[PDB]
Formats: sequence, structure tokens, C-alpha cells
Amino acid sequence: AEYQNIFSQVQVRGPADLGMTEDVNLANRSGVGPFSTLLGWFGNAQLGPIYLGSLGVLSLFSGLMWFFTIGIWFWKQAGWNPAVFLRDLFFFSLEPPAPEYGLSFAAPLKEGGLWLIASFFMFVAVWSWWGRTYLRAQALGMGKHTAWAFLSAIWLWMVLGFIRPILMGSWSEAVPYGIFSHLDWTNNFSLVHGNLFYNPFHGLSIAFLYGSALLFAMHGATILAVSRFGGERELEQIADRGTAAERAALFWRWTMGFNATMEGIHRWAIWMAVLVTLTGGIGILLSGTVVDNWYVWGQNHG
Amino acid sequence: DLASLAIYSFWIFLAGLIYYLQTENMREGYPLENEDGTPAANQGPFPLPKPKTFILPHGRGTLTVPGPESEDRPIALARTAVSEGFPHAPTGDPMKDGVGPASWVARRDLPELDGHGHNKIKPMKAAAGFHVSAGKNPIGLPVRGCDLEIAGKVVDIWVDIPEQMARFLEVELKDGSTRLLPMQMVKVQSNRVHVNALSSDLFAGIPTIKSPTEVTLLEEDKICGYVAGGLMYAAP
Amino acid sequence: ALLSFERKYRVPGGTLVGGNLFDFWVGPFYVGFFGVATFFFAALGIILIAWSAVLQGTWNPQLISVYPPALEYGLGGAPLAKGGLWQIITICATGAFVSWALREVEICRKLGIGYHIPFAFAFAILAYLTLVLFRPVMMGAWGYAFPYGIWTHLDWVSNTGYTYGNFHYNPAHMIAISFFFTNALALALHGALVLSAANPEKGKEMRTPDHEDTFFRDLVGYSIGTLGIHRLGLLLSLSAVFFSALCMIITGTIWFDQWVDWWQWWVKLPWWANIPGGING
Ligand code: BCL
Ligand code: BCL
Ligand code: BCL
Ligand code: BCL
Ligand SMILES: CC[C@H]1c2cc3[nH]c4c(c3C)C(=O)[C@H](C(=O)OC)c4c3nc(cc4[nH]c(cc(n2)[C@@H]1C)c(C(C)=O)c4C)[C@@H](C)[C@@H]3CCC(=O)OC/C=C(\C)CCC[C@H](C)CCC[C@H](C)CCCC(C)C
Ligand SMILES: CC[C@H]1c2cc3[nH]c4c(c3C)C(=O)[C@H](C(=O)OC)c4c3nc(cc4[nH]c(cc(n2)[C@@H]1C)c(C(C)=O)c4C)[C@@H](C)[C@@H]3CCC(=O)OC/C=C(\C)CCC[C@H](C)CCC[C@H](C)CCCC(C)C
Ligand SMILES: COC(C)(C)C/C=C/C(C)=C/C=C/C(C)=C/C=C/C(C)=C\C=C\C=C(C)\C=C\C=C(/C)CC/C=C(\C)CCC=C(C)C
Ligand SMILES: [Fe+3]
Repeated sequence: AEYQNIFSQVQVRGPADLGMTEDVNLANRSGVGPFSTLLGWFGNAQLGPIYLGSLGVLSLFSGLMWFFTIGIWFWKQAGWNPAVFLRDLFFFSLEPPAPEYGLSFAAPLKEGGLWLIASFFMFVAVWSWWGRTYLRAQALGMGKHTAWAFLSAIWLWMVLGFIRPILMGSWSEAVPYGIFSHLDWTNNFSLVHGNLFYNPFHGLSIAFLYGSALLFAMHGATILAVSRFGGERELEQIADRGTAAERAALFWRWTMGFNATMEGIHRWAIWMAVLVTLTGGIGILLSGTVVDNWYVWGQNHG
Repeated sequence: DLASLAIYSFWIFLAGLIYYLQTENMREGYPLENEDGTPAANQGPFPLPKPKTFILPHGRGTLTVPGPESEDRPIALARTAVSEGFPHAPTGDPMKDGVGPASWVARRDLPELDGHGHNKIKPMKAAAGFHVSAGKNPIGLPVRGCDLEIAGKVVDIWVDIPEQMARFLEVELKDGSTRLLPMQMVKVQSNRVHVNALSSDLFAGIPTIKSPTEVTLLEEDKICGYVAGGLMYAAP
Repeated sequence: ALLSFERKYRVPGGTLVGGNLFDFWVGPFYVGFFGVATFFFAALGIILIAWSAVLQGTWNPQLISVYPPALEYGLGGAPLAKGGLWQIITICATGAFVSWALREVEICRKLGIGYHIPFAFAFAILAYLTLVLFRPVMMGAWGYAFPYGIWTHLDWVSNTGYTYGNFHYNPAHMIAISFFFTNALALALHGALVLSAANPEKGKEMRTPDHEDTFFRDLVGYSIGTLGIHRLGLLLSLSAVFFSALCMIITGTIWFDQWVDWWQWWVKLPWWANIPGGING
């Protein structure tokens, strides 16, 4: 065979890397955790350090709370019997307040009040974690691409359980925390709105989702294909183009008439993906509020 | 209705996005050219983008694209047909002339630097703290080639300090000199390292480096381009 | 015609077939024997689709639809107007796809790079053959394959899935959706990272990969690395598609009941099987 570079033939280790400093408060970075020969076969072997700091704790905490709030309810349902728990694990579920309670925060625990709490934690954990990704960027003088991308995802998440339920009128419209539970919600949403396929944004979203796998599959293989010219070192090839960047571009040019640059391809990459939850967010937001049946709508568009 | 309206908006947006995107990928390689090196007439519907500048770190200067494209090297090739679109045969030794699969770019003749300004790659000996932490250790192994004969022996492993990666294998040849081989181009085995692209006699041809304690972007390209070409050219 | 640095690469050689007969470009496109091959298939199949457009009495894109043979013809042939056309188009479609892959191989050899690309492509082709060839032949009827129409094929999906209830319950369809959702999260980050490093805050120095790895430790505590992340994406991608051909190869063959009922093997497990309370009993 001719080495395919999916795995390293030989690993090499050196001292733990404490990482670049810049305006980072080193008082917050944890300690260089162990190494891992396992991971080191596919990618990096060094585990840690992690920059905790204030905000990180808030989320990490605010996050576990949300997680437990639910685990508890499951037990309540499991009858505290551990065998029941394990068995009906995928079946349990914490649903939101009944339609009656509308958008009030009065519903009692066993009526959606518990869901409201858990949700609260979730809402904090995520948003706080979002600022964290913006600051970690800032402390290193890097662009905020990562924060803006993570935002597109928050968009949809924010629509599925916070915006649409508010435009509808009740906490009923949101998603229930549960494995099989939230799968049915989905199947249902579709049926109730007249088959989501007829929803244009939905068909669009799928398009990008498929695009992401198409693109990453393309980008990934290319780089490994020209890794024999140190292709994976993208940033430098952007600063000073090499054969790796030329052969990479030409392979596509000759195949499909056009191509990209070592800095452009990543621009396609970030947009292809981002649009998936950008377009989807819209489609779900209109469903129920403006449009009621996509089939019917698909008939006249008014 | 909003829906009907939200969608046209979107397409119009999507069109601007693609526009922006395509032009951005035209920052290198453009304007198009004719087989003779002169500006081609048809350049596509997309215009070139306003240039942008990169402030390279370590005061290595700046970079602005799009910019003046110059191969900055002779290309030993010659037409094979009187029309456009046909191959261009190598007038000399493809491997030596560095054309085709043996090509290489005239990149800066400086080494890439880790975020601290130090050389990104160094032979393991000069790397304090580094060692082979898993897999067969090649230092000491005899190198074999396309032709199944002996070409040399590994005498060290050049490594990427910041990314802790094996990138090259320093191989000592018969005349006592060393060369570098791309990690991604050798098959390491219990008792020997195998090299398919090249055959023994071609090993000596591998471009050599100046400093014995570092490689420059230009040298990496000449070394790699060369080895990669052997695949097609080693043939005989 | 050529990119500023293209000439040194346009040397002769690499072809798998025909020597140099077809070794030449046409504009930016490389041709090669297989380039001809695919043209032949691609043209042919398009003609047939147009032919089919007449028998159906319409030239509208959102209506045209070449359906496969009815279940009565099993795996045998069928009249053009009644599934025959689909069978021939499916053939051109597959002929085109293979030629295309083999074409990238020659383009690979000429440029002296690795074959990851064509190789990865083959996974897509595979998913396609599962749906139009492997699953149907295993269910003994061309009728199980999907139709060639913009929305009609969407129907095929909807109906095919609901034929087993909520298809969400297909265990392999669950693993697949995981790689798909992941690949995009991965993709979104890789692009965001590389860019945020090459496009720092206005006026600042172009960051280095060291800043890239730092950023992920300061964030999640681990960084897979520039080579790893490119390995990772390729993997997620192909995996998501592999689990997709799987999930369907089993549906209607080894398992043909409701997908939700498949999950009882779990709940029936002796230990908790009879215990009262909980969701089940
Ligand atoms: C995988 C499971 C189902 C399926 C389920 C769905 C679902 C669900 C949806 C689609 C949607 C789409 N599907 Mg499908 N689809 C299937 C199989 C196929 C096959 C095939 C050869 O087997 C093809 C060509 C397509 C093509 C398409 C696109 C028309 C459209 C998605 C845009 C997109 O971004 O795609 C990803 C690809 C890219 C981004 C790359 C660019 C390539 C473009 C899109 C190709 C268009 C080809 C055109 C339709 C064929 C022309 C034939 C001529 C002879 C050339 N599907 C199988 C049978 N498909 C979406 C839609 O909006 O439909 C109306 C949608 O919601
Ligand atoms: C029977 C049901 C319907 C249907 C109903 C729906 C419905 C309803 C919805 C979708 C949506 C989607 N559907 Mg559908 N869909 C159907 C059939 C299909 C078919 C097919 C081949 O048949 C395909 C390809 C798709 C594809 C898709 C996607 C394009 C899209 C979701 C994108 C995404 O990434 O979400 C996943 C990503 C997120 C949820 C992002 C937010 C993540 C948050 C921020 C993170 C929280 C993290 C937590 C706090 C941390 C955990 C980590 C700890 C370490 C543990 N559908 C059928 C016809 N589909 C969604 C959409 O956008 O539609 C327009 C949607 O609402
Ligand atoms: C209501 C119906 C059911 C359902 C029924 C089905 C069914 C039925 C199927 C899927 C399949 C899939 N479903 Mg589903 N699915 C549902 C809900 C969902 C949800 C959700 C969030 O609710 C999600 C994320 C998904 C996700 C998915 C994907 C994992 C998977 C399709 C991708 C694939 O295989 O591509 C593979 C890609 C291909 C087959 C395309 C190959 C392309 C070829 C090689 C080239 C074409 C080139 C073109 C002609 C050239 C154009 C050239 C021009 C010049 C442009 N489903 C609901 C519950 N789903 C499919 C699957 O697993 O298929 C194998 C499938 O059959
Ligand atoms: C977009 C339309 C629907 C939807 C439709 C679907 C469909 C359809 C499917 C899922 C599936 C999943 N969905 Mg969902 N899902 C929605 C919204 C959400 C939200 C949210 C905050 O809004 C969250 C956290 C999730 C989370 C999840 C995961 C639990 C699970 C997918 C694994 C995965 O690859 O994740 C991507 C993310 C990562 C890889 C990173 C984070 C790691 C995650 C949290 C790890 C999950 C581990 C799992 C619980 C372990 C089980 C182990 C047991 C031993 C078996 N969904 C919306 C409402 N979801 C799949 C499944 O298998 O369900 C049972 C599936 O088929
Ligand atoms: C195009 C949009 C795509 C996208 C993008 C995206 N996601 C993102 C980002 C981006 C750009 C981030 O920057 C952010 C990130 O930080 O990534 C690493 C993130 C992220 N996307 C996530 C999830 C996610 N993304 C999804 C999807 C998508 N993300 C889309 C495909 C999905 C799906 C498919 O449903 C999920 C589940 C998060 C992992 C992460 C944001 C993290 C966050 O908000 O965290 C709050 C903190 C907690 C909830 C902490 C508690 C966690 C556990 C419940 C407890 C157990 C952990 C504990 C450490 C165990 C200790 C054990 C002891 C024994 C030691
Ligand atoms: C398997 C992993 C993923 C993947 C990878 C992948 N795709 C690839 C590659 C790779 C590695 C390529 O190298 C190749 C490429 O060159 O891309 C630019 C390609 C490619 N992936 C494509 C599409 C594609 N990939 C998809 C998916 C995926 N591709 C996966 C997510 C999908 C989906 C999600 O549906 C589509 C539509 C093509 C654009 C392109 C290959 C182009 C090609 O082979 O072109 C020549 C062929 C023709 C012109 C054929 C026409 C044939 C017939 C005569 C007529 C049409 C018949 C068909 C049955 C009609 C269907 C109609 C529909 C309405 C149902
Ligand atoms: C072994 O047991 C222990 C207890 C130790 C731990 C076990 C825990 C377990 C087993 C936890 C299981 C949890 C699971 C499986 C959760 C699954 C969730 C899923 C599948 C999907 C989630 C969908 C949710 C989305 C749509 C939620 C969006 C939420 C928001 C946008 C925020 C909501 C906002 C509210 C209520 C407003 C609050 C008010 C203010 C200030 C704005
Ligand atoms: Fe990359």
C-alpha cells in the first residue's frame, strides 16, 4: 500500500504546551492534563490545559443544573427504581406547561413548572457559554468568526423553544426534554403544518446540510491528498502559496471548471454550514405563526 | 405574505453571497493567461477583488493579494501541438527541472516559525524534550526503494515542535551525506522504511539543504516536489 | 484559459486508458478517455429524460418524472413508457458516475497527489446504488427504487418512511443523523477557526496555528490539530453516508415491521421486563 495518512505511523512527544499568552489571565488556565497515545494516532495527544475563569463556571454550573433538573424528574417517573430507570430511559420526558398556563410562569411543577426551571438554566448556560467563545477569541487577538457561527445555531435553538412559543401564545409550543419524546414532537410538527417538505426553507436547509457533508468530504480528502507537500499547514500556504495550494486548486479546476484559494475554501465552508441553521430557523418561525399549511401555501403563495 | 416575501429576499441575498464568495477565491492565480503567458481575453463574468493585506507576524513583512504573479523560475516545457489545450512535454529532465508532478513553488527561503519566533521544524536531536512516544522508531532503520535495493539509513527525525508531528526523516546516503524525506511518503516497517516513489539511484538527486539544523519553505517544496514526481518518472 | 501558475503542471501522462488519444484539456476541463465516456452517458440519459417528458405530456420541470417499473415486472425488463425508460436512465446515470470518478483518478495521477477525493466520491455513488439497485434487487422488484422527479422523489421518501411508522426509530438512521449533524458542527468550526486566525482583529498580526490550538484548549480543553481536523471531517462525512446506506439496506429486507417495535428487545429484557411502574407497565 501507499501510506494514506489517516493515521500516524509514529507518534512523537515533547513537553506540555502551556499555549500562547497574549492578554490571557494565566491565573485561570488549569493544569496540563495527561497525554493520550490513543488520540495521538488520529490527531493531538495533549489533553489540556483549559481556561476556566468566571463565565466558564457559570455555564458549566448553570449547565449541570439543567442536566440534573431533568435527571431528577426522570427518577420521579422511574419510581426511583433503578431498573425501571435504565429500562424506560429513552422513554421518560419532561414536558412544558399545558396550553392553559399559556405564557404564564404559574404552572406548578408536575404541570410544566419543572420544565420552566430546567429551561431557565439552559438559557443561561448557553448564552453565557456564547460570550465565553467571544472573549477567548478576544484575549488572543483573533477574529470573532467562531462567535458569529455559534450564533447561527443559537438562532434555531432560540426559535424552537423561546421565540415561536411566545409568538404562538403558550409554553406548549416548545420542545420536551426527552429522547424519543422530542423525536415524536418533530414528526408531529411536520404533520400539523401540512408536511414540512412543502416548506421552502426546510427543503433549503436540507440542501445545505447535504452541502456540508459534500464540502467537508471534498475539503478533507483534498488536504490529505496534498499533505505530501505539507498542505494541512493552511495558514502559511495562505501567506506564502506552495505546490500544495496549486495542485489542490488545479485538481478541481480540471475536474469542474472552477476552484478556490487556500483562504477562500474556508469561506465557503463556514457559510455552507452556517446557513443550515440560518434558513431552518426561519422556516420553523413562520410555521404556525404566518403559514398554517405548507401544502395549501404551496398552492397559491399568499 | 411574509413567507412569499421572506424567500425572494433570501434568494437575492444568496446571490450576493455567492458573488462575494467567488471573487474572494480569485485572489490568486488570476488574471487568466494564454499558453504563452499573456493575459487571456475572456476573464469570466466575475471581476477581481479589491486587494487586501496580510501583516505577517514576527515582522516578516506584509503580503497583498491579489498581486503581481511571477513564477520567478525557468520552466523547461515545450508545446506538442499547434493549438490550445494540449500537453507540454519536458524539454529536459522533469525530475531535475521540477515540472509536472515534480513541480515546486518558489516560496520564501525562510523557515516557518512557531508563534514564538523559533523554527517550527528541527531535527529531533536539536529538540530538547522530544522522543518517539509510540510506533516503530525509524532512527537506525535502512531505507529501501522503488527497486527494492538499499539507499541509506534513517539517522534522525525532523519534527514539528508546536504541533508535535513527525514531518521528515533524515536519511544518510552511501557517500555519507544526508537528505530529507517527507513522512507522508514513506512506509515504516518493523525492520525497514520503504520508499515507492523513488528508486535507489534517484535518492542522491533529492535537493539538499543549507543549514543542517533547519529547512526553508523553498527547500521543503523542492524536496517534496521532487519525491512526488518519482511516482510518474521513476518508472524506468 | 490558464491560471497564472498552471503551465508547469500540464505535462503529458497519467491516463489509465487510450494512452494520449484523449490526453488533453478543453478550456479548464481536463478530458481524458473517461471524460468522453461520461459525456456519452450524460448526453444519452438527458435525451431519454426529454423523451420521457413527451410521453407524459409536459415540459415542466416541477412535473416531469420518470417512474420505475411497476412491481408486477419484478426484476425483469419493462416497456419504455412503463418503467423501461427509468431502467435505461438508471444505467446511464451509473455509467456517468463511474466514468466521472475514474476521470478524477487520471487527474490525480497527472498531478501526483493522493486519491482521497475519488475514493470519497465512491461513497456517494454507493448510497445511490443502494437505493436504486441493491435494495430493489433484494426486494425483487425495480418498483422499490425511487422516481426521478423533483418532488415525486420527495414523495417516495415520505411514503417509504411512513410505511414503517416514524422512521426516526430506525437505529441506523439515528447514527447517520448524528454524523450529519456533527459534520456540520465540525465544518462550521474549522472554517471559523482558520479564518479567525488569518483575519485577526483589525490591525493585528496574522495569528499562527499555535493560537488556533490554544483557542480550543482555552475553550474546551483539547485541540485535535490541523491534520487531525482534516482527517476528522473526511471521516464524519463518509461515516454519515455509510450509516445511511446501511439504515436503508436493512429496511424492508431483514426488518419489515414498525421501526418503533424494534425497540422492545430492550424493554423486554428479563430483569426489568416485568417490574411494575415506569413508562412500560
Ligand atoms: C437522500 C434521500 C433521498 C433524497 C431526499 C431529499 C430531500 C429530503 C430533499 C432533497 C433535496 C434535493 N435533492 Mg434529493 N434525495 C435523494 C436523491 C437525490 C439524487 C440522486 C442522483 O439519487 C439527486 C440528484 C438529488 C437531488 C436533490 C436536489 C434537487 C435537492 C437538494 C439541493 C442540495 O443542496 O443538494 C445537495 C447537493 C449540493 C449542494 C451540490 C450541488 C448539486 C445540485 C443541487 C444538483 C441539482 C441536480 C438536478 C435536480 C438534476 C438535474 C439532472 C440533469 C440531467 C443534469 N437527490 C434520495 C433518494 N432530497 C431537497 C429539496 O429542496 O428538494 C426539492 C430536500 O429537501
Ligand atoms: C417527520 C418529520 C419531518 C421533518 C421535520 C423537521 C422539523 C419539525 C425540523 C426539521 C429540521 C431539519 N430537518 Mg427535517 N423533517 C423530515 C425530514 C427530513 C429529511 C429526509 C431525508 O427525509 C432531512 C435530510 C431533513 C433534514 C433537516 C435539517 C436540514 C434540519 C435541522 C438542522 C440541524 O442541524 O438541526 C440540529 C441543530 C440544532 C438544534 C442547533 C442548536 C444547538 C444548540 C444551540 C446547542 C445546545 C447544546 C446543549 C446545551 C449542549 C449539549 C452538550 C453537552 C456536552 C452534553 N429532514 C420529516 C419530513 N425537520 C429543523 C429545521 O430547522 O427545520 C426547518 C426542524 O425544526
Ligand atoms: C418522513 C420520512 C422519514 C425519513 C425517511 C427517510 C428515507 C426513506 C431515507 C432517508 C434518508 C436519510 N435521512 Mg431521513 N427521514 C425522516 C427524517 C429525518 C431527519 C429529521 C431531523 O427529522 C433527518 C436529519 C434525516 C436524515 C436523513 C439522512 C441521514 C439520509 C439521507 C442522506 C443520504 O443518504 O445521502 C446519500 C446520498 C445519495 C444517495 C446521493 C448520491 C449522489 C450521486 C452519487 C451523484 C448525483 C449527481 C447528480 C445527478 C449530478 C448533477 C450534476 C449537475 C451538473 C449539477 N431524516 C422522516 C422521519 N430518510 C435516506 C438514506 O438513508 O438513503 C441511503 C433514505 O432513503
Ligand atoms: C432538528 C429537529 C429536531 C431534532 C431531531 C433529531 C432527530 C431526527 C435525531 C436527533 C438525534 C439527537 N438529538 Mg435532536 N432534534 C432537535 C433538537 C435537539 C437539541 C436542542 C438543544 O434543541 C438537542 C441537544 C438535541 C440532541 C440530540 C442528540 C441527543 C441526538 C443526536 C446525537 C448527535 O449526533 O448530536 C449532534 C451533536 C454532537 C455530536 C455533539 C454533542 C454531543 C451529544 C449531546 C451526545 C449525545 C449522546 C447520546 C445521548 C448518548 C446515548 C448513549 C446510550 C448508551 C445509547 N436535539 C430538533 C427539535 N434529533 C438523533 C438520535 O439518535 O436520537 C435518539 C436522531 O436521529
Ligand atoms: C450550522 C450550525 C451547526 C453548529 C455550530 C456550532 N455549535 C457550536 C459552535 C458552533 C459554530 C460553538 O462554538 C460551540 C462550541 O463550543 O463548540 C465546541 C457549539 C456547541 N454546539 C453544541 C451542541 C450542538 N450543536 C449542534 C448543532 C450545530 N452546531 C449545527 C450543525 C447540536 C445538534 C445537532 O443537536 C448540538 C447538541 C455544544 C456542545 C456546544 C456549546 C456548548 C454549551 O452551550 O455549553 C453550555 C455548557 C454545558 C451544557 C455544560 C454541561 C454538559 C453536560 C450536560 C454534563 C456532563 C459534562 C461534565 C464535564 C462531566 C464531568 C464528568 C466527571 C467524571 C469528570
Ligand atoms: C459520500 C459522501 C458525500 C459526497 C461526496 C462527494 N460528492 C462528490 C465528490 C465527493 C467526494 C466528488 O468528487 C464529486 C465532485 O466532483 O464534486 C464537485 C461529487 C459530486 N457530488 C454531486 C452531487 C451530490 N452529492 C451528494 C452527496 C455526497 N457527496 C455525500 C454527502 C448529493 C446529495 C446529498 O443528494 C448530491 C446531489 C455531484 C455534483 C458531483 C458529481 C458530478 C458528476 O459525477 O457529474 C457527471 C455526471 C452527470 C452530468 C450525470 C447525469 C446523469 C443522467 C444522464 C441524468 C440524471 C439521472 C439522475 C438519476 C436524476 C436524478 C433527479 C433527481 C430530481 C432525483
Ligand atoms: C443518573 O442521574 C443523574 C441525576 C445523576 C443525572 C442524569 C441526567 C439525565 C439522565 C438527563 C437527561 C436529559 C435529556 C436526555 C435531555 C434532552 C433534550 C433534548 C433531546 C432536546 C432539547 C430541546 C430544547 C430546546 C428547543 C430548548 C430551548 C430552550 C430555550 C430557548 C430557553 C427557554 C427559556 C425559558 C423557559 C425562559 C426563562 C426566562 C427568562 C429570564 C428569559
Ligand atoms: Fe482546512
